[PDB]
Amino acid sequence: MTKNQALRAALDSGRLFTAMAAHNPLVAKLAEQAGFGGIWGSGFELSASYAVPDANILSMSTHLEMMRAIASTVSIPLIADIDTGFGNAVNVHYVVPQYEAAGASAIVMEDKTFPKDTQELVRIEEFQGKIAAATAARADRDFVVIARVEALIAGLGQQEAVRRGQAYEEAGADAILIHSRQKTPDEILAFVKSWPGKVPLVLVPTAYPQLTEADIAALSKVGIVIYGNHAIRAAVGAVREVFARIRRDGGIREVDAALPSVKEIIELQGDERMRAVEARYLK
Amino acid sequence: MTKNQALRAALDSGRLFTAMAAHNPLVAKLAEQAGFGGIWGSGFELSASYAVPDANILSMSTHLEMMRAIASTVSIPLIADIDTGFGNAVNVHYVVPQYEAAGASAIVMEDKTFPKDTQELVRIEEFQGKIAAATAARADRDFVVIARVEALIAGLGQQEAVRRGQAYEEAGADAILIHSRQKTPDEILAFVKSWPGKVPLVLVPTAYPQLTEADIAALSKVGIVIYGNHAIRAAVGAVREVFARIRRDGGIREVDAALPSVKEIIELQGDERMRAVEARYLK
Amino acid sequence: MTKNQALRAALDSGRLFTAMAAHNPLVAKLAEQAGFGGIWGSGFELSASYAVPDANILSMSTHLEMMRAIASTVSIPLIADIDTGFGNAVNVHYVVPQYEAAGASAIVMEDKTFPKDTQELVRIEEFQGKIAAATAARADRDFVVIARVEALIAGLGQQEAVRRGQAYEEAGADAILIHSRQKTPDEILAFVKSWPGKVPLVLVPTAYPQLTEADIAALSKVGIVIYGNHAIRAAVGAVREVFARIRRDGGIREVDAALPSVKEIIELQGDERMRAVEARYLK
Amino acid sequence: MTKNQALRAALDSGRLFTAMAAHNPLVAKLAEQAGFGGIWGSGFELSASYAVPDANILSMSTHLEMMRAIASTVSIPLIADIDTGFGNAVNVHYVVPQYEAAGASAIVMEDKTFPKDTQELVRIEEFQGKIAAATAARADRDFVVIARVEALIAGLGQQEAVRRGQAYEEAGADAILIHSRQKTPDEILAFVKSWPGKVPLVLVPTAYPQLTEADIAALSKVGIVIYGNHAIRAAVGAVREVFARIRRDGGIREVDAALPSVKEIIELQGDERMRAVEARYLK
Ligand SMILES: O[C@@H]1[C@@H](O)[C@@H](O)OC[C@H]1O
Ligand SMILES: O[C@@H]1[C@@H](O)[C@@H](O)OC[C@H]1O
Ligand SMILES: O[C@@H]1[C@@H](O)[C@@H](O)OC[C@H]1O
Ligand SMILES: O[C@@H]1[C@@H](O)[C@@H](O)OC[C@H]1O
Ligand SMILES: O=C([O-])C(=O)[O-]
Ligand SMILES: O=C([O-])C(=O)[O-]
Ligand SMILES: O=C([O-])C(=O)[O-]
Ligand SMILES: O=C([O-])C(=O)[O-]
Ligand SMILES: [Cl-]
Ligand SMILES: [Cl-]
Ligand SMILES: [Cl-]
Ligand SMILES: [Cl-]
Ligand SMILES: [Mg+2]
Ligand SMILES: [Mg+2]
Ligand SMILES: [Mg+2]
Ligand SMILES: [Mg+2]
Ligand code: NA
Ligand code: NA
Ligand code: NA
Ligand code: NA
Repeated sequence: MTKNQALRAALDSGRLFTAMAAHNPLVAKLAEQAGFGGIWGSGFELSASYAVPDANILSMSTHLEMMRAIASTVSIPLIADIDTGFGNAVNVHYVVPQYEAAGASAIVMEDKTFPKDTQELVRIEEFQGKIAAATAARADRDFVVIARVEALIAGLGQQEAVRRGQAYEEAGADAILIHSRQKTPDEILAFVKSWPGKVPLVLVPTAYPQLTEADIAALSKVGIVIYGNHAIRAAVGAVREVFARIRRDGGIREVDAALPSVKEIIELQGDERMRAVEARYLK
Repeated sequence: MTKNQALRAALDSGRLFTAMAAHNPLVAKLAEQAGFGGIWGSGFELSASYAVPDANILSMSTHLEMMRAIASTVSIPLIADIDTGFGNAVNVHYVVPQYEAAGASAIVMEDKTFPKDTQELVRIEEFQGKIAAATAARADRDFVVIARVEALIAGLGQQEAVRRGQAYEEAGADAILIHSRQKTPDEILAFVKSWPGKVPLVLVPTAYPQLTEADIAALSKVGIVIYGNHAIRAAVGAVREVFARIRRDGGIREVDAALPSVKEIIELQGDERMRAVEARYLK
Repeated sequence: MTKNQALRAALDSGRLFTAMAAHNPLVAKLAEQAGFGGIWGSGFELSASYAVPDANILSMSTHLEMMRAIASTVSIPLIADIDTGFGNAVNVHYVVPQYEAAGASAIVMEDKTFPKDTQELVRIEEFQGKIAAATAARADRDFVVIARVEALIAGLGQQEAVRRGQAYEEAGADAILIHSRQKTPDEILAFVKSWPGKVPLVLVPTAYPQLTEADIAALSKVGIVIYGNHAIRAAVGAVREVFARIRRDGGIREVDAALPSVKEIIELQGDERMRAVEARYLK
Repeated sequence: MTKNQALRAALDSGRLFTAMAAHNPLVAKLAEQAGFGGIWGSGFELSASYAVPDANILSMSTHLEMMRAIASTVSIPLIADIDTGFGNAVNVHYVVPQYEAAGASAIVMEDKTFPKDTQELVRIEEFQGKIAAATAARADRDFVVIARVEALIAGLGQQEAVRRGQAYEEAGADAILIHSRQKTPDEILAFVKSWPGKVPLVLVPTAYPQLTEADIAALSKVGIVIYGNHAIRAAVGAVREVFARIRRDGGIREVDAALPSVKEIIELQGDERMRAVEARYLK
């Protein structure tokens, strides 16, 4: 079963699929080993690892090559964040095939205008055209196109958010990712209740840690839950703490015992496989 | 004062310079903020972040571009690990100028043969030629060339290790990095005592957490101490733990409070600077 | 004298500076050897060499790395085509320092909106902000910022074209590149006559081969003439012809004599330098 | 029929397959349009386009990404030059899957030692192990592994050249590429006559333009003829000539008529396809 079939099977079966953010292949491997359903190739986490704002500063190829390296490391589906498609429908058309060829099983594209000005969203018809270009360019029909509706964030209201969602589904979107920045999950939950479309919803509840997977499973219309930036946050917290301890203690004497050993990193690099290759082919 | 002058000033002054491993620019920024003297652009940490063995599997350009991204983020000197120079003296000659142009203040090159066979080290004269090619290719004489002696690891003994160190210094090496895999730091300390050369020594005491910076400062001949892989180890430990907690709890309800906030990552991405640029130029 | 000083000296002296398009470093080296004043790092020629449309399909990093490779090969100034700045003023701010660090002595940025819709140009004030962000981000004040006015191409008329030119110069543009698609050079020449600003003009007269350098030197207000796509055209013509001859003749028997020899390519690769490095450092 | 099946079908059918060198996708497209059977992703042509010696100076990723861009442009098989495998059998194992995933239908790997010293070839058994690692790592059994024997160039004689060829075929090589630097094709033809193996031979007769395809078809044992560097030579000759004419004439007045038009380059960039995408999806 291909990774694309696996993703599709999850969406079609009604199971709740979980995806975790990853800013490099090692983190993606740890996510797979932890049991998540898929990897989220987050633009926010990649730009954060590079210490640059998440505002289309990183090159498209830096993200695309990272997607390729992650997909060649894990056996679970990869969902790629392609922001606004790096341009208009023509750019979308040329970019989607490269993400599919890099091994991603899905892309997430949002309806925000690019670049930011001093409208917040692109016209409904313009975005429908971008979604249609994405589904036209894919080679494997199992490849998934997810349209991200930013109407709530833009402060446009629930009625406009549902209208865009329905228009994107009409254009060929396989799932709709709806996002909220409200303090409470009231807004998001009201959208889910009102959602009239046939395709599944995708939530990124980073702003609402109180919404557990059990709470989300209770929402039959949601097919995917994404943990949007927890890997980079976990890494920053531990690195910052270990660096401060080394500088306070003037060394690694107290900190070494608590860290994973060098041998554990070498195993995560796939040393066992390398050992078999060396044993059978280094002659 | 340029980063290269800063590094040189540290070596020449007699202060003990500390450098921390970094596998991406964010980690490098956290190292700078923590107070380390320099960043170590570790090939072991970069290959580990890609989940591939540290055996010249990653492309030279993947490491070189990472060095460029780290140097454009931090204000402290960057020491680049270039393994065996990606070839012979001709390759060294073409590669060193690219690392210098990427912003690194020093390179570390070791005398192991490449690629591994089924001798362990290259001939003394061959390596002298590689060091000479490195110092000939550098543009800024302040740029530092560090020769890494692997004779102890190769099991060749102390006398051969000192002989190579002296031969590399004669060829132009600005510092000698000596490494041991022995369980106890006895071997390393005996080498330091016996070292007759004029240039400073560089230690990577990952195998001896008991050797503190105070213990190393007591070794007048050592000018640099490098923490070789603690960033990737710290990151792996926290990521693996947070991923397991999310999967055990079926969500981020218990884990979110402990993590650095999204706002802290956005500040680390340099949002303040981005805010000034937006305020003054988005019109 | 730095490449940036060289460019500046040309602009300030009143000499007419010539720049030739190059899609790779070899072509750039041939341009230098032929005697041109500078290299034009054409987005049209790079996208053509990749067989993709010149419509922001290539990644910014593919062009930036090509600029780096060209600047490390030639000793004459490189003028980089950065299209619309890969975004708004914030993107311009983050991108310009990378082009300067790659070795380019100037960038050319145009006032077209990106991406294309189904207004043609961005507002005058928005572009002024992008030019100001570019000149604020440069480190070396000798680095040159050239603003390309597309008002004539957009069919907006001469009065609006001059107004934008003056507004961009007010925002800090060091030169104004004005372009025409009219069949005859009447439109372009009328703009030059009317130009009231103090900075030099830049012409890309690809559409008017009848306008010679002597004709352009006669235009005191023009400081740079760029040959926009002749390298890729020359290469396509000869390659296509040699390929057809080989397939017609069933071999290279008739064609080999006319081609430059393998020895000539090896010299262009800088074999002599490589021979000195081998002789002095391979030991 | 996949590109790999197409290549295999050519080798198995007994037809003589022709492959032309290409240093970028545009040249590769022109080769396809001219009628060649396949593209040769020459390391010599790519390093020449970058104005650097063909001595493993370019990064492996620079060549691999170029292979990816060429394969996504042409519909005919691509044969990738991977030099000595970028290391030993372990490196070969990690590299081959990346070339296959980039779209190449075959790789060519030679038995020279890397890097050059002050033996010329690696031991027969070491190379057999590298070939075995290559055929073990490929996913599609149709993917072709070509072993290049440099024994004649090394001055080791015909008997040793045939012995290596047979040993590499025993290790799994699908074809043997044999090369000569002798002035006359006597040496090469004698090798072909003596060749006792079952797999086809591959010739790169750049040094013998007198050996036509008809002469090679007459050699039943040769299954592929590669034109090794004619694209870069043709391009250099025309570019150098057009640049000299522009500088002599002080303009493009005399040269423009002879060049392919801008409209022809735009068609080669695939503008027609872009026009359909714009018409159907830009809304
Ligand atoms: O080879 C893969 C292994 O590394 C892991 O990810 O589990 C599934 C496999 O297909
Ligand atoms: O701009 C730099 C700042 O970001 C930090 O790293 O401290 C020193 C500065 O030069
Ligand atoms: O080294 C350079 C040489 O290669 C050429 O381009 O002419 C000027 C020099 O600075
Ligand atoms: O789409 C391809 C076309 O562009 C050309 O190369 O011929 C064969 C096709 O498969
Ligand atoms: O980048 C992300 O993680 C996102 O878009 O949610
Ligand atoms: O890669 C490293 O960190 C090293 O070489 O010590
Ligand atoms: O790309 C070019 O050559 C241009 O913009 O003129
Ligand atoms: O690089 C080449 O073209 C070769 O190896 O023949
Ligand atoms: Cl990372
Ligand atoms: Cl990374
Ligand atoms: Cl090219
Ligand atoms: Cl190229
Ligand atoms: Mg994102
Ligand atoms: Mg290392
Ligand atoms: Mg352009
Ligand atoms: Mg080659
Ligand atoms: Na990263
Ligand atoms: Na990394
Ligand atoms: Na090119
Ligand atoms: Na090229």
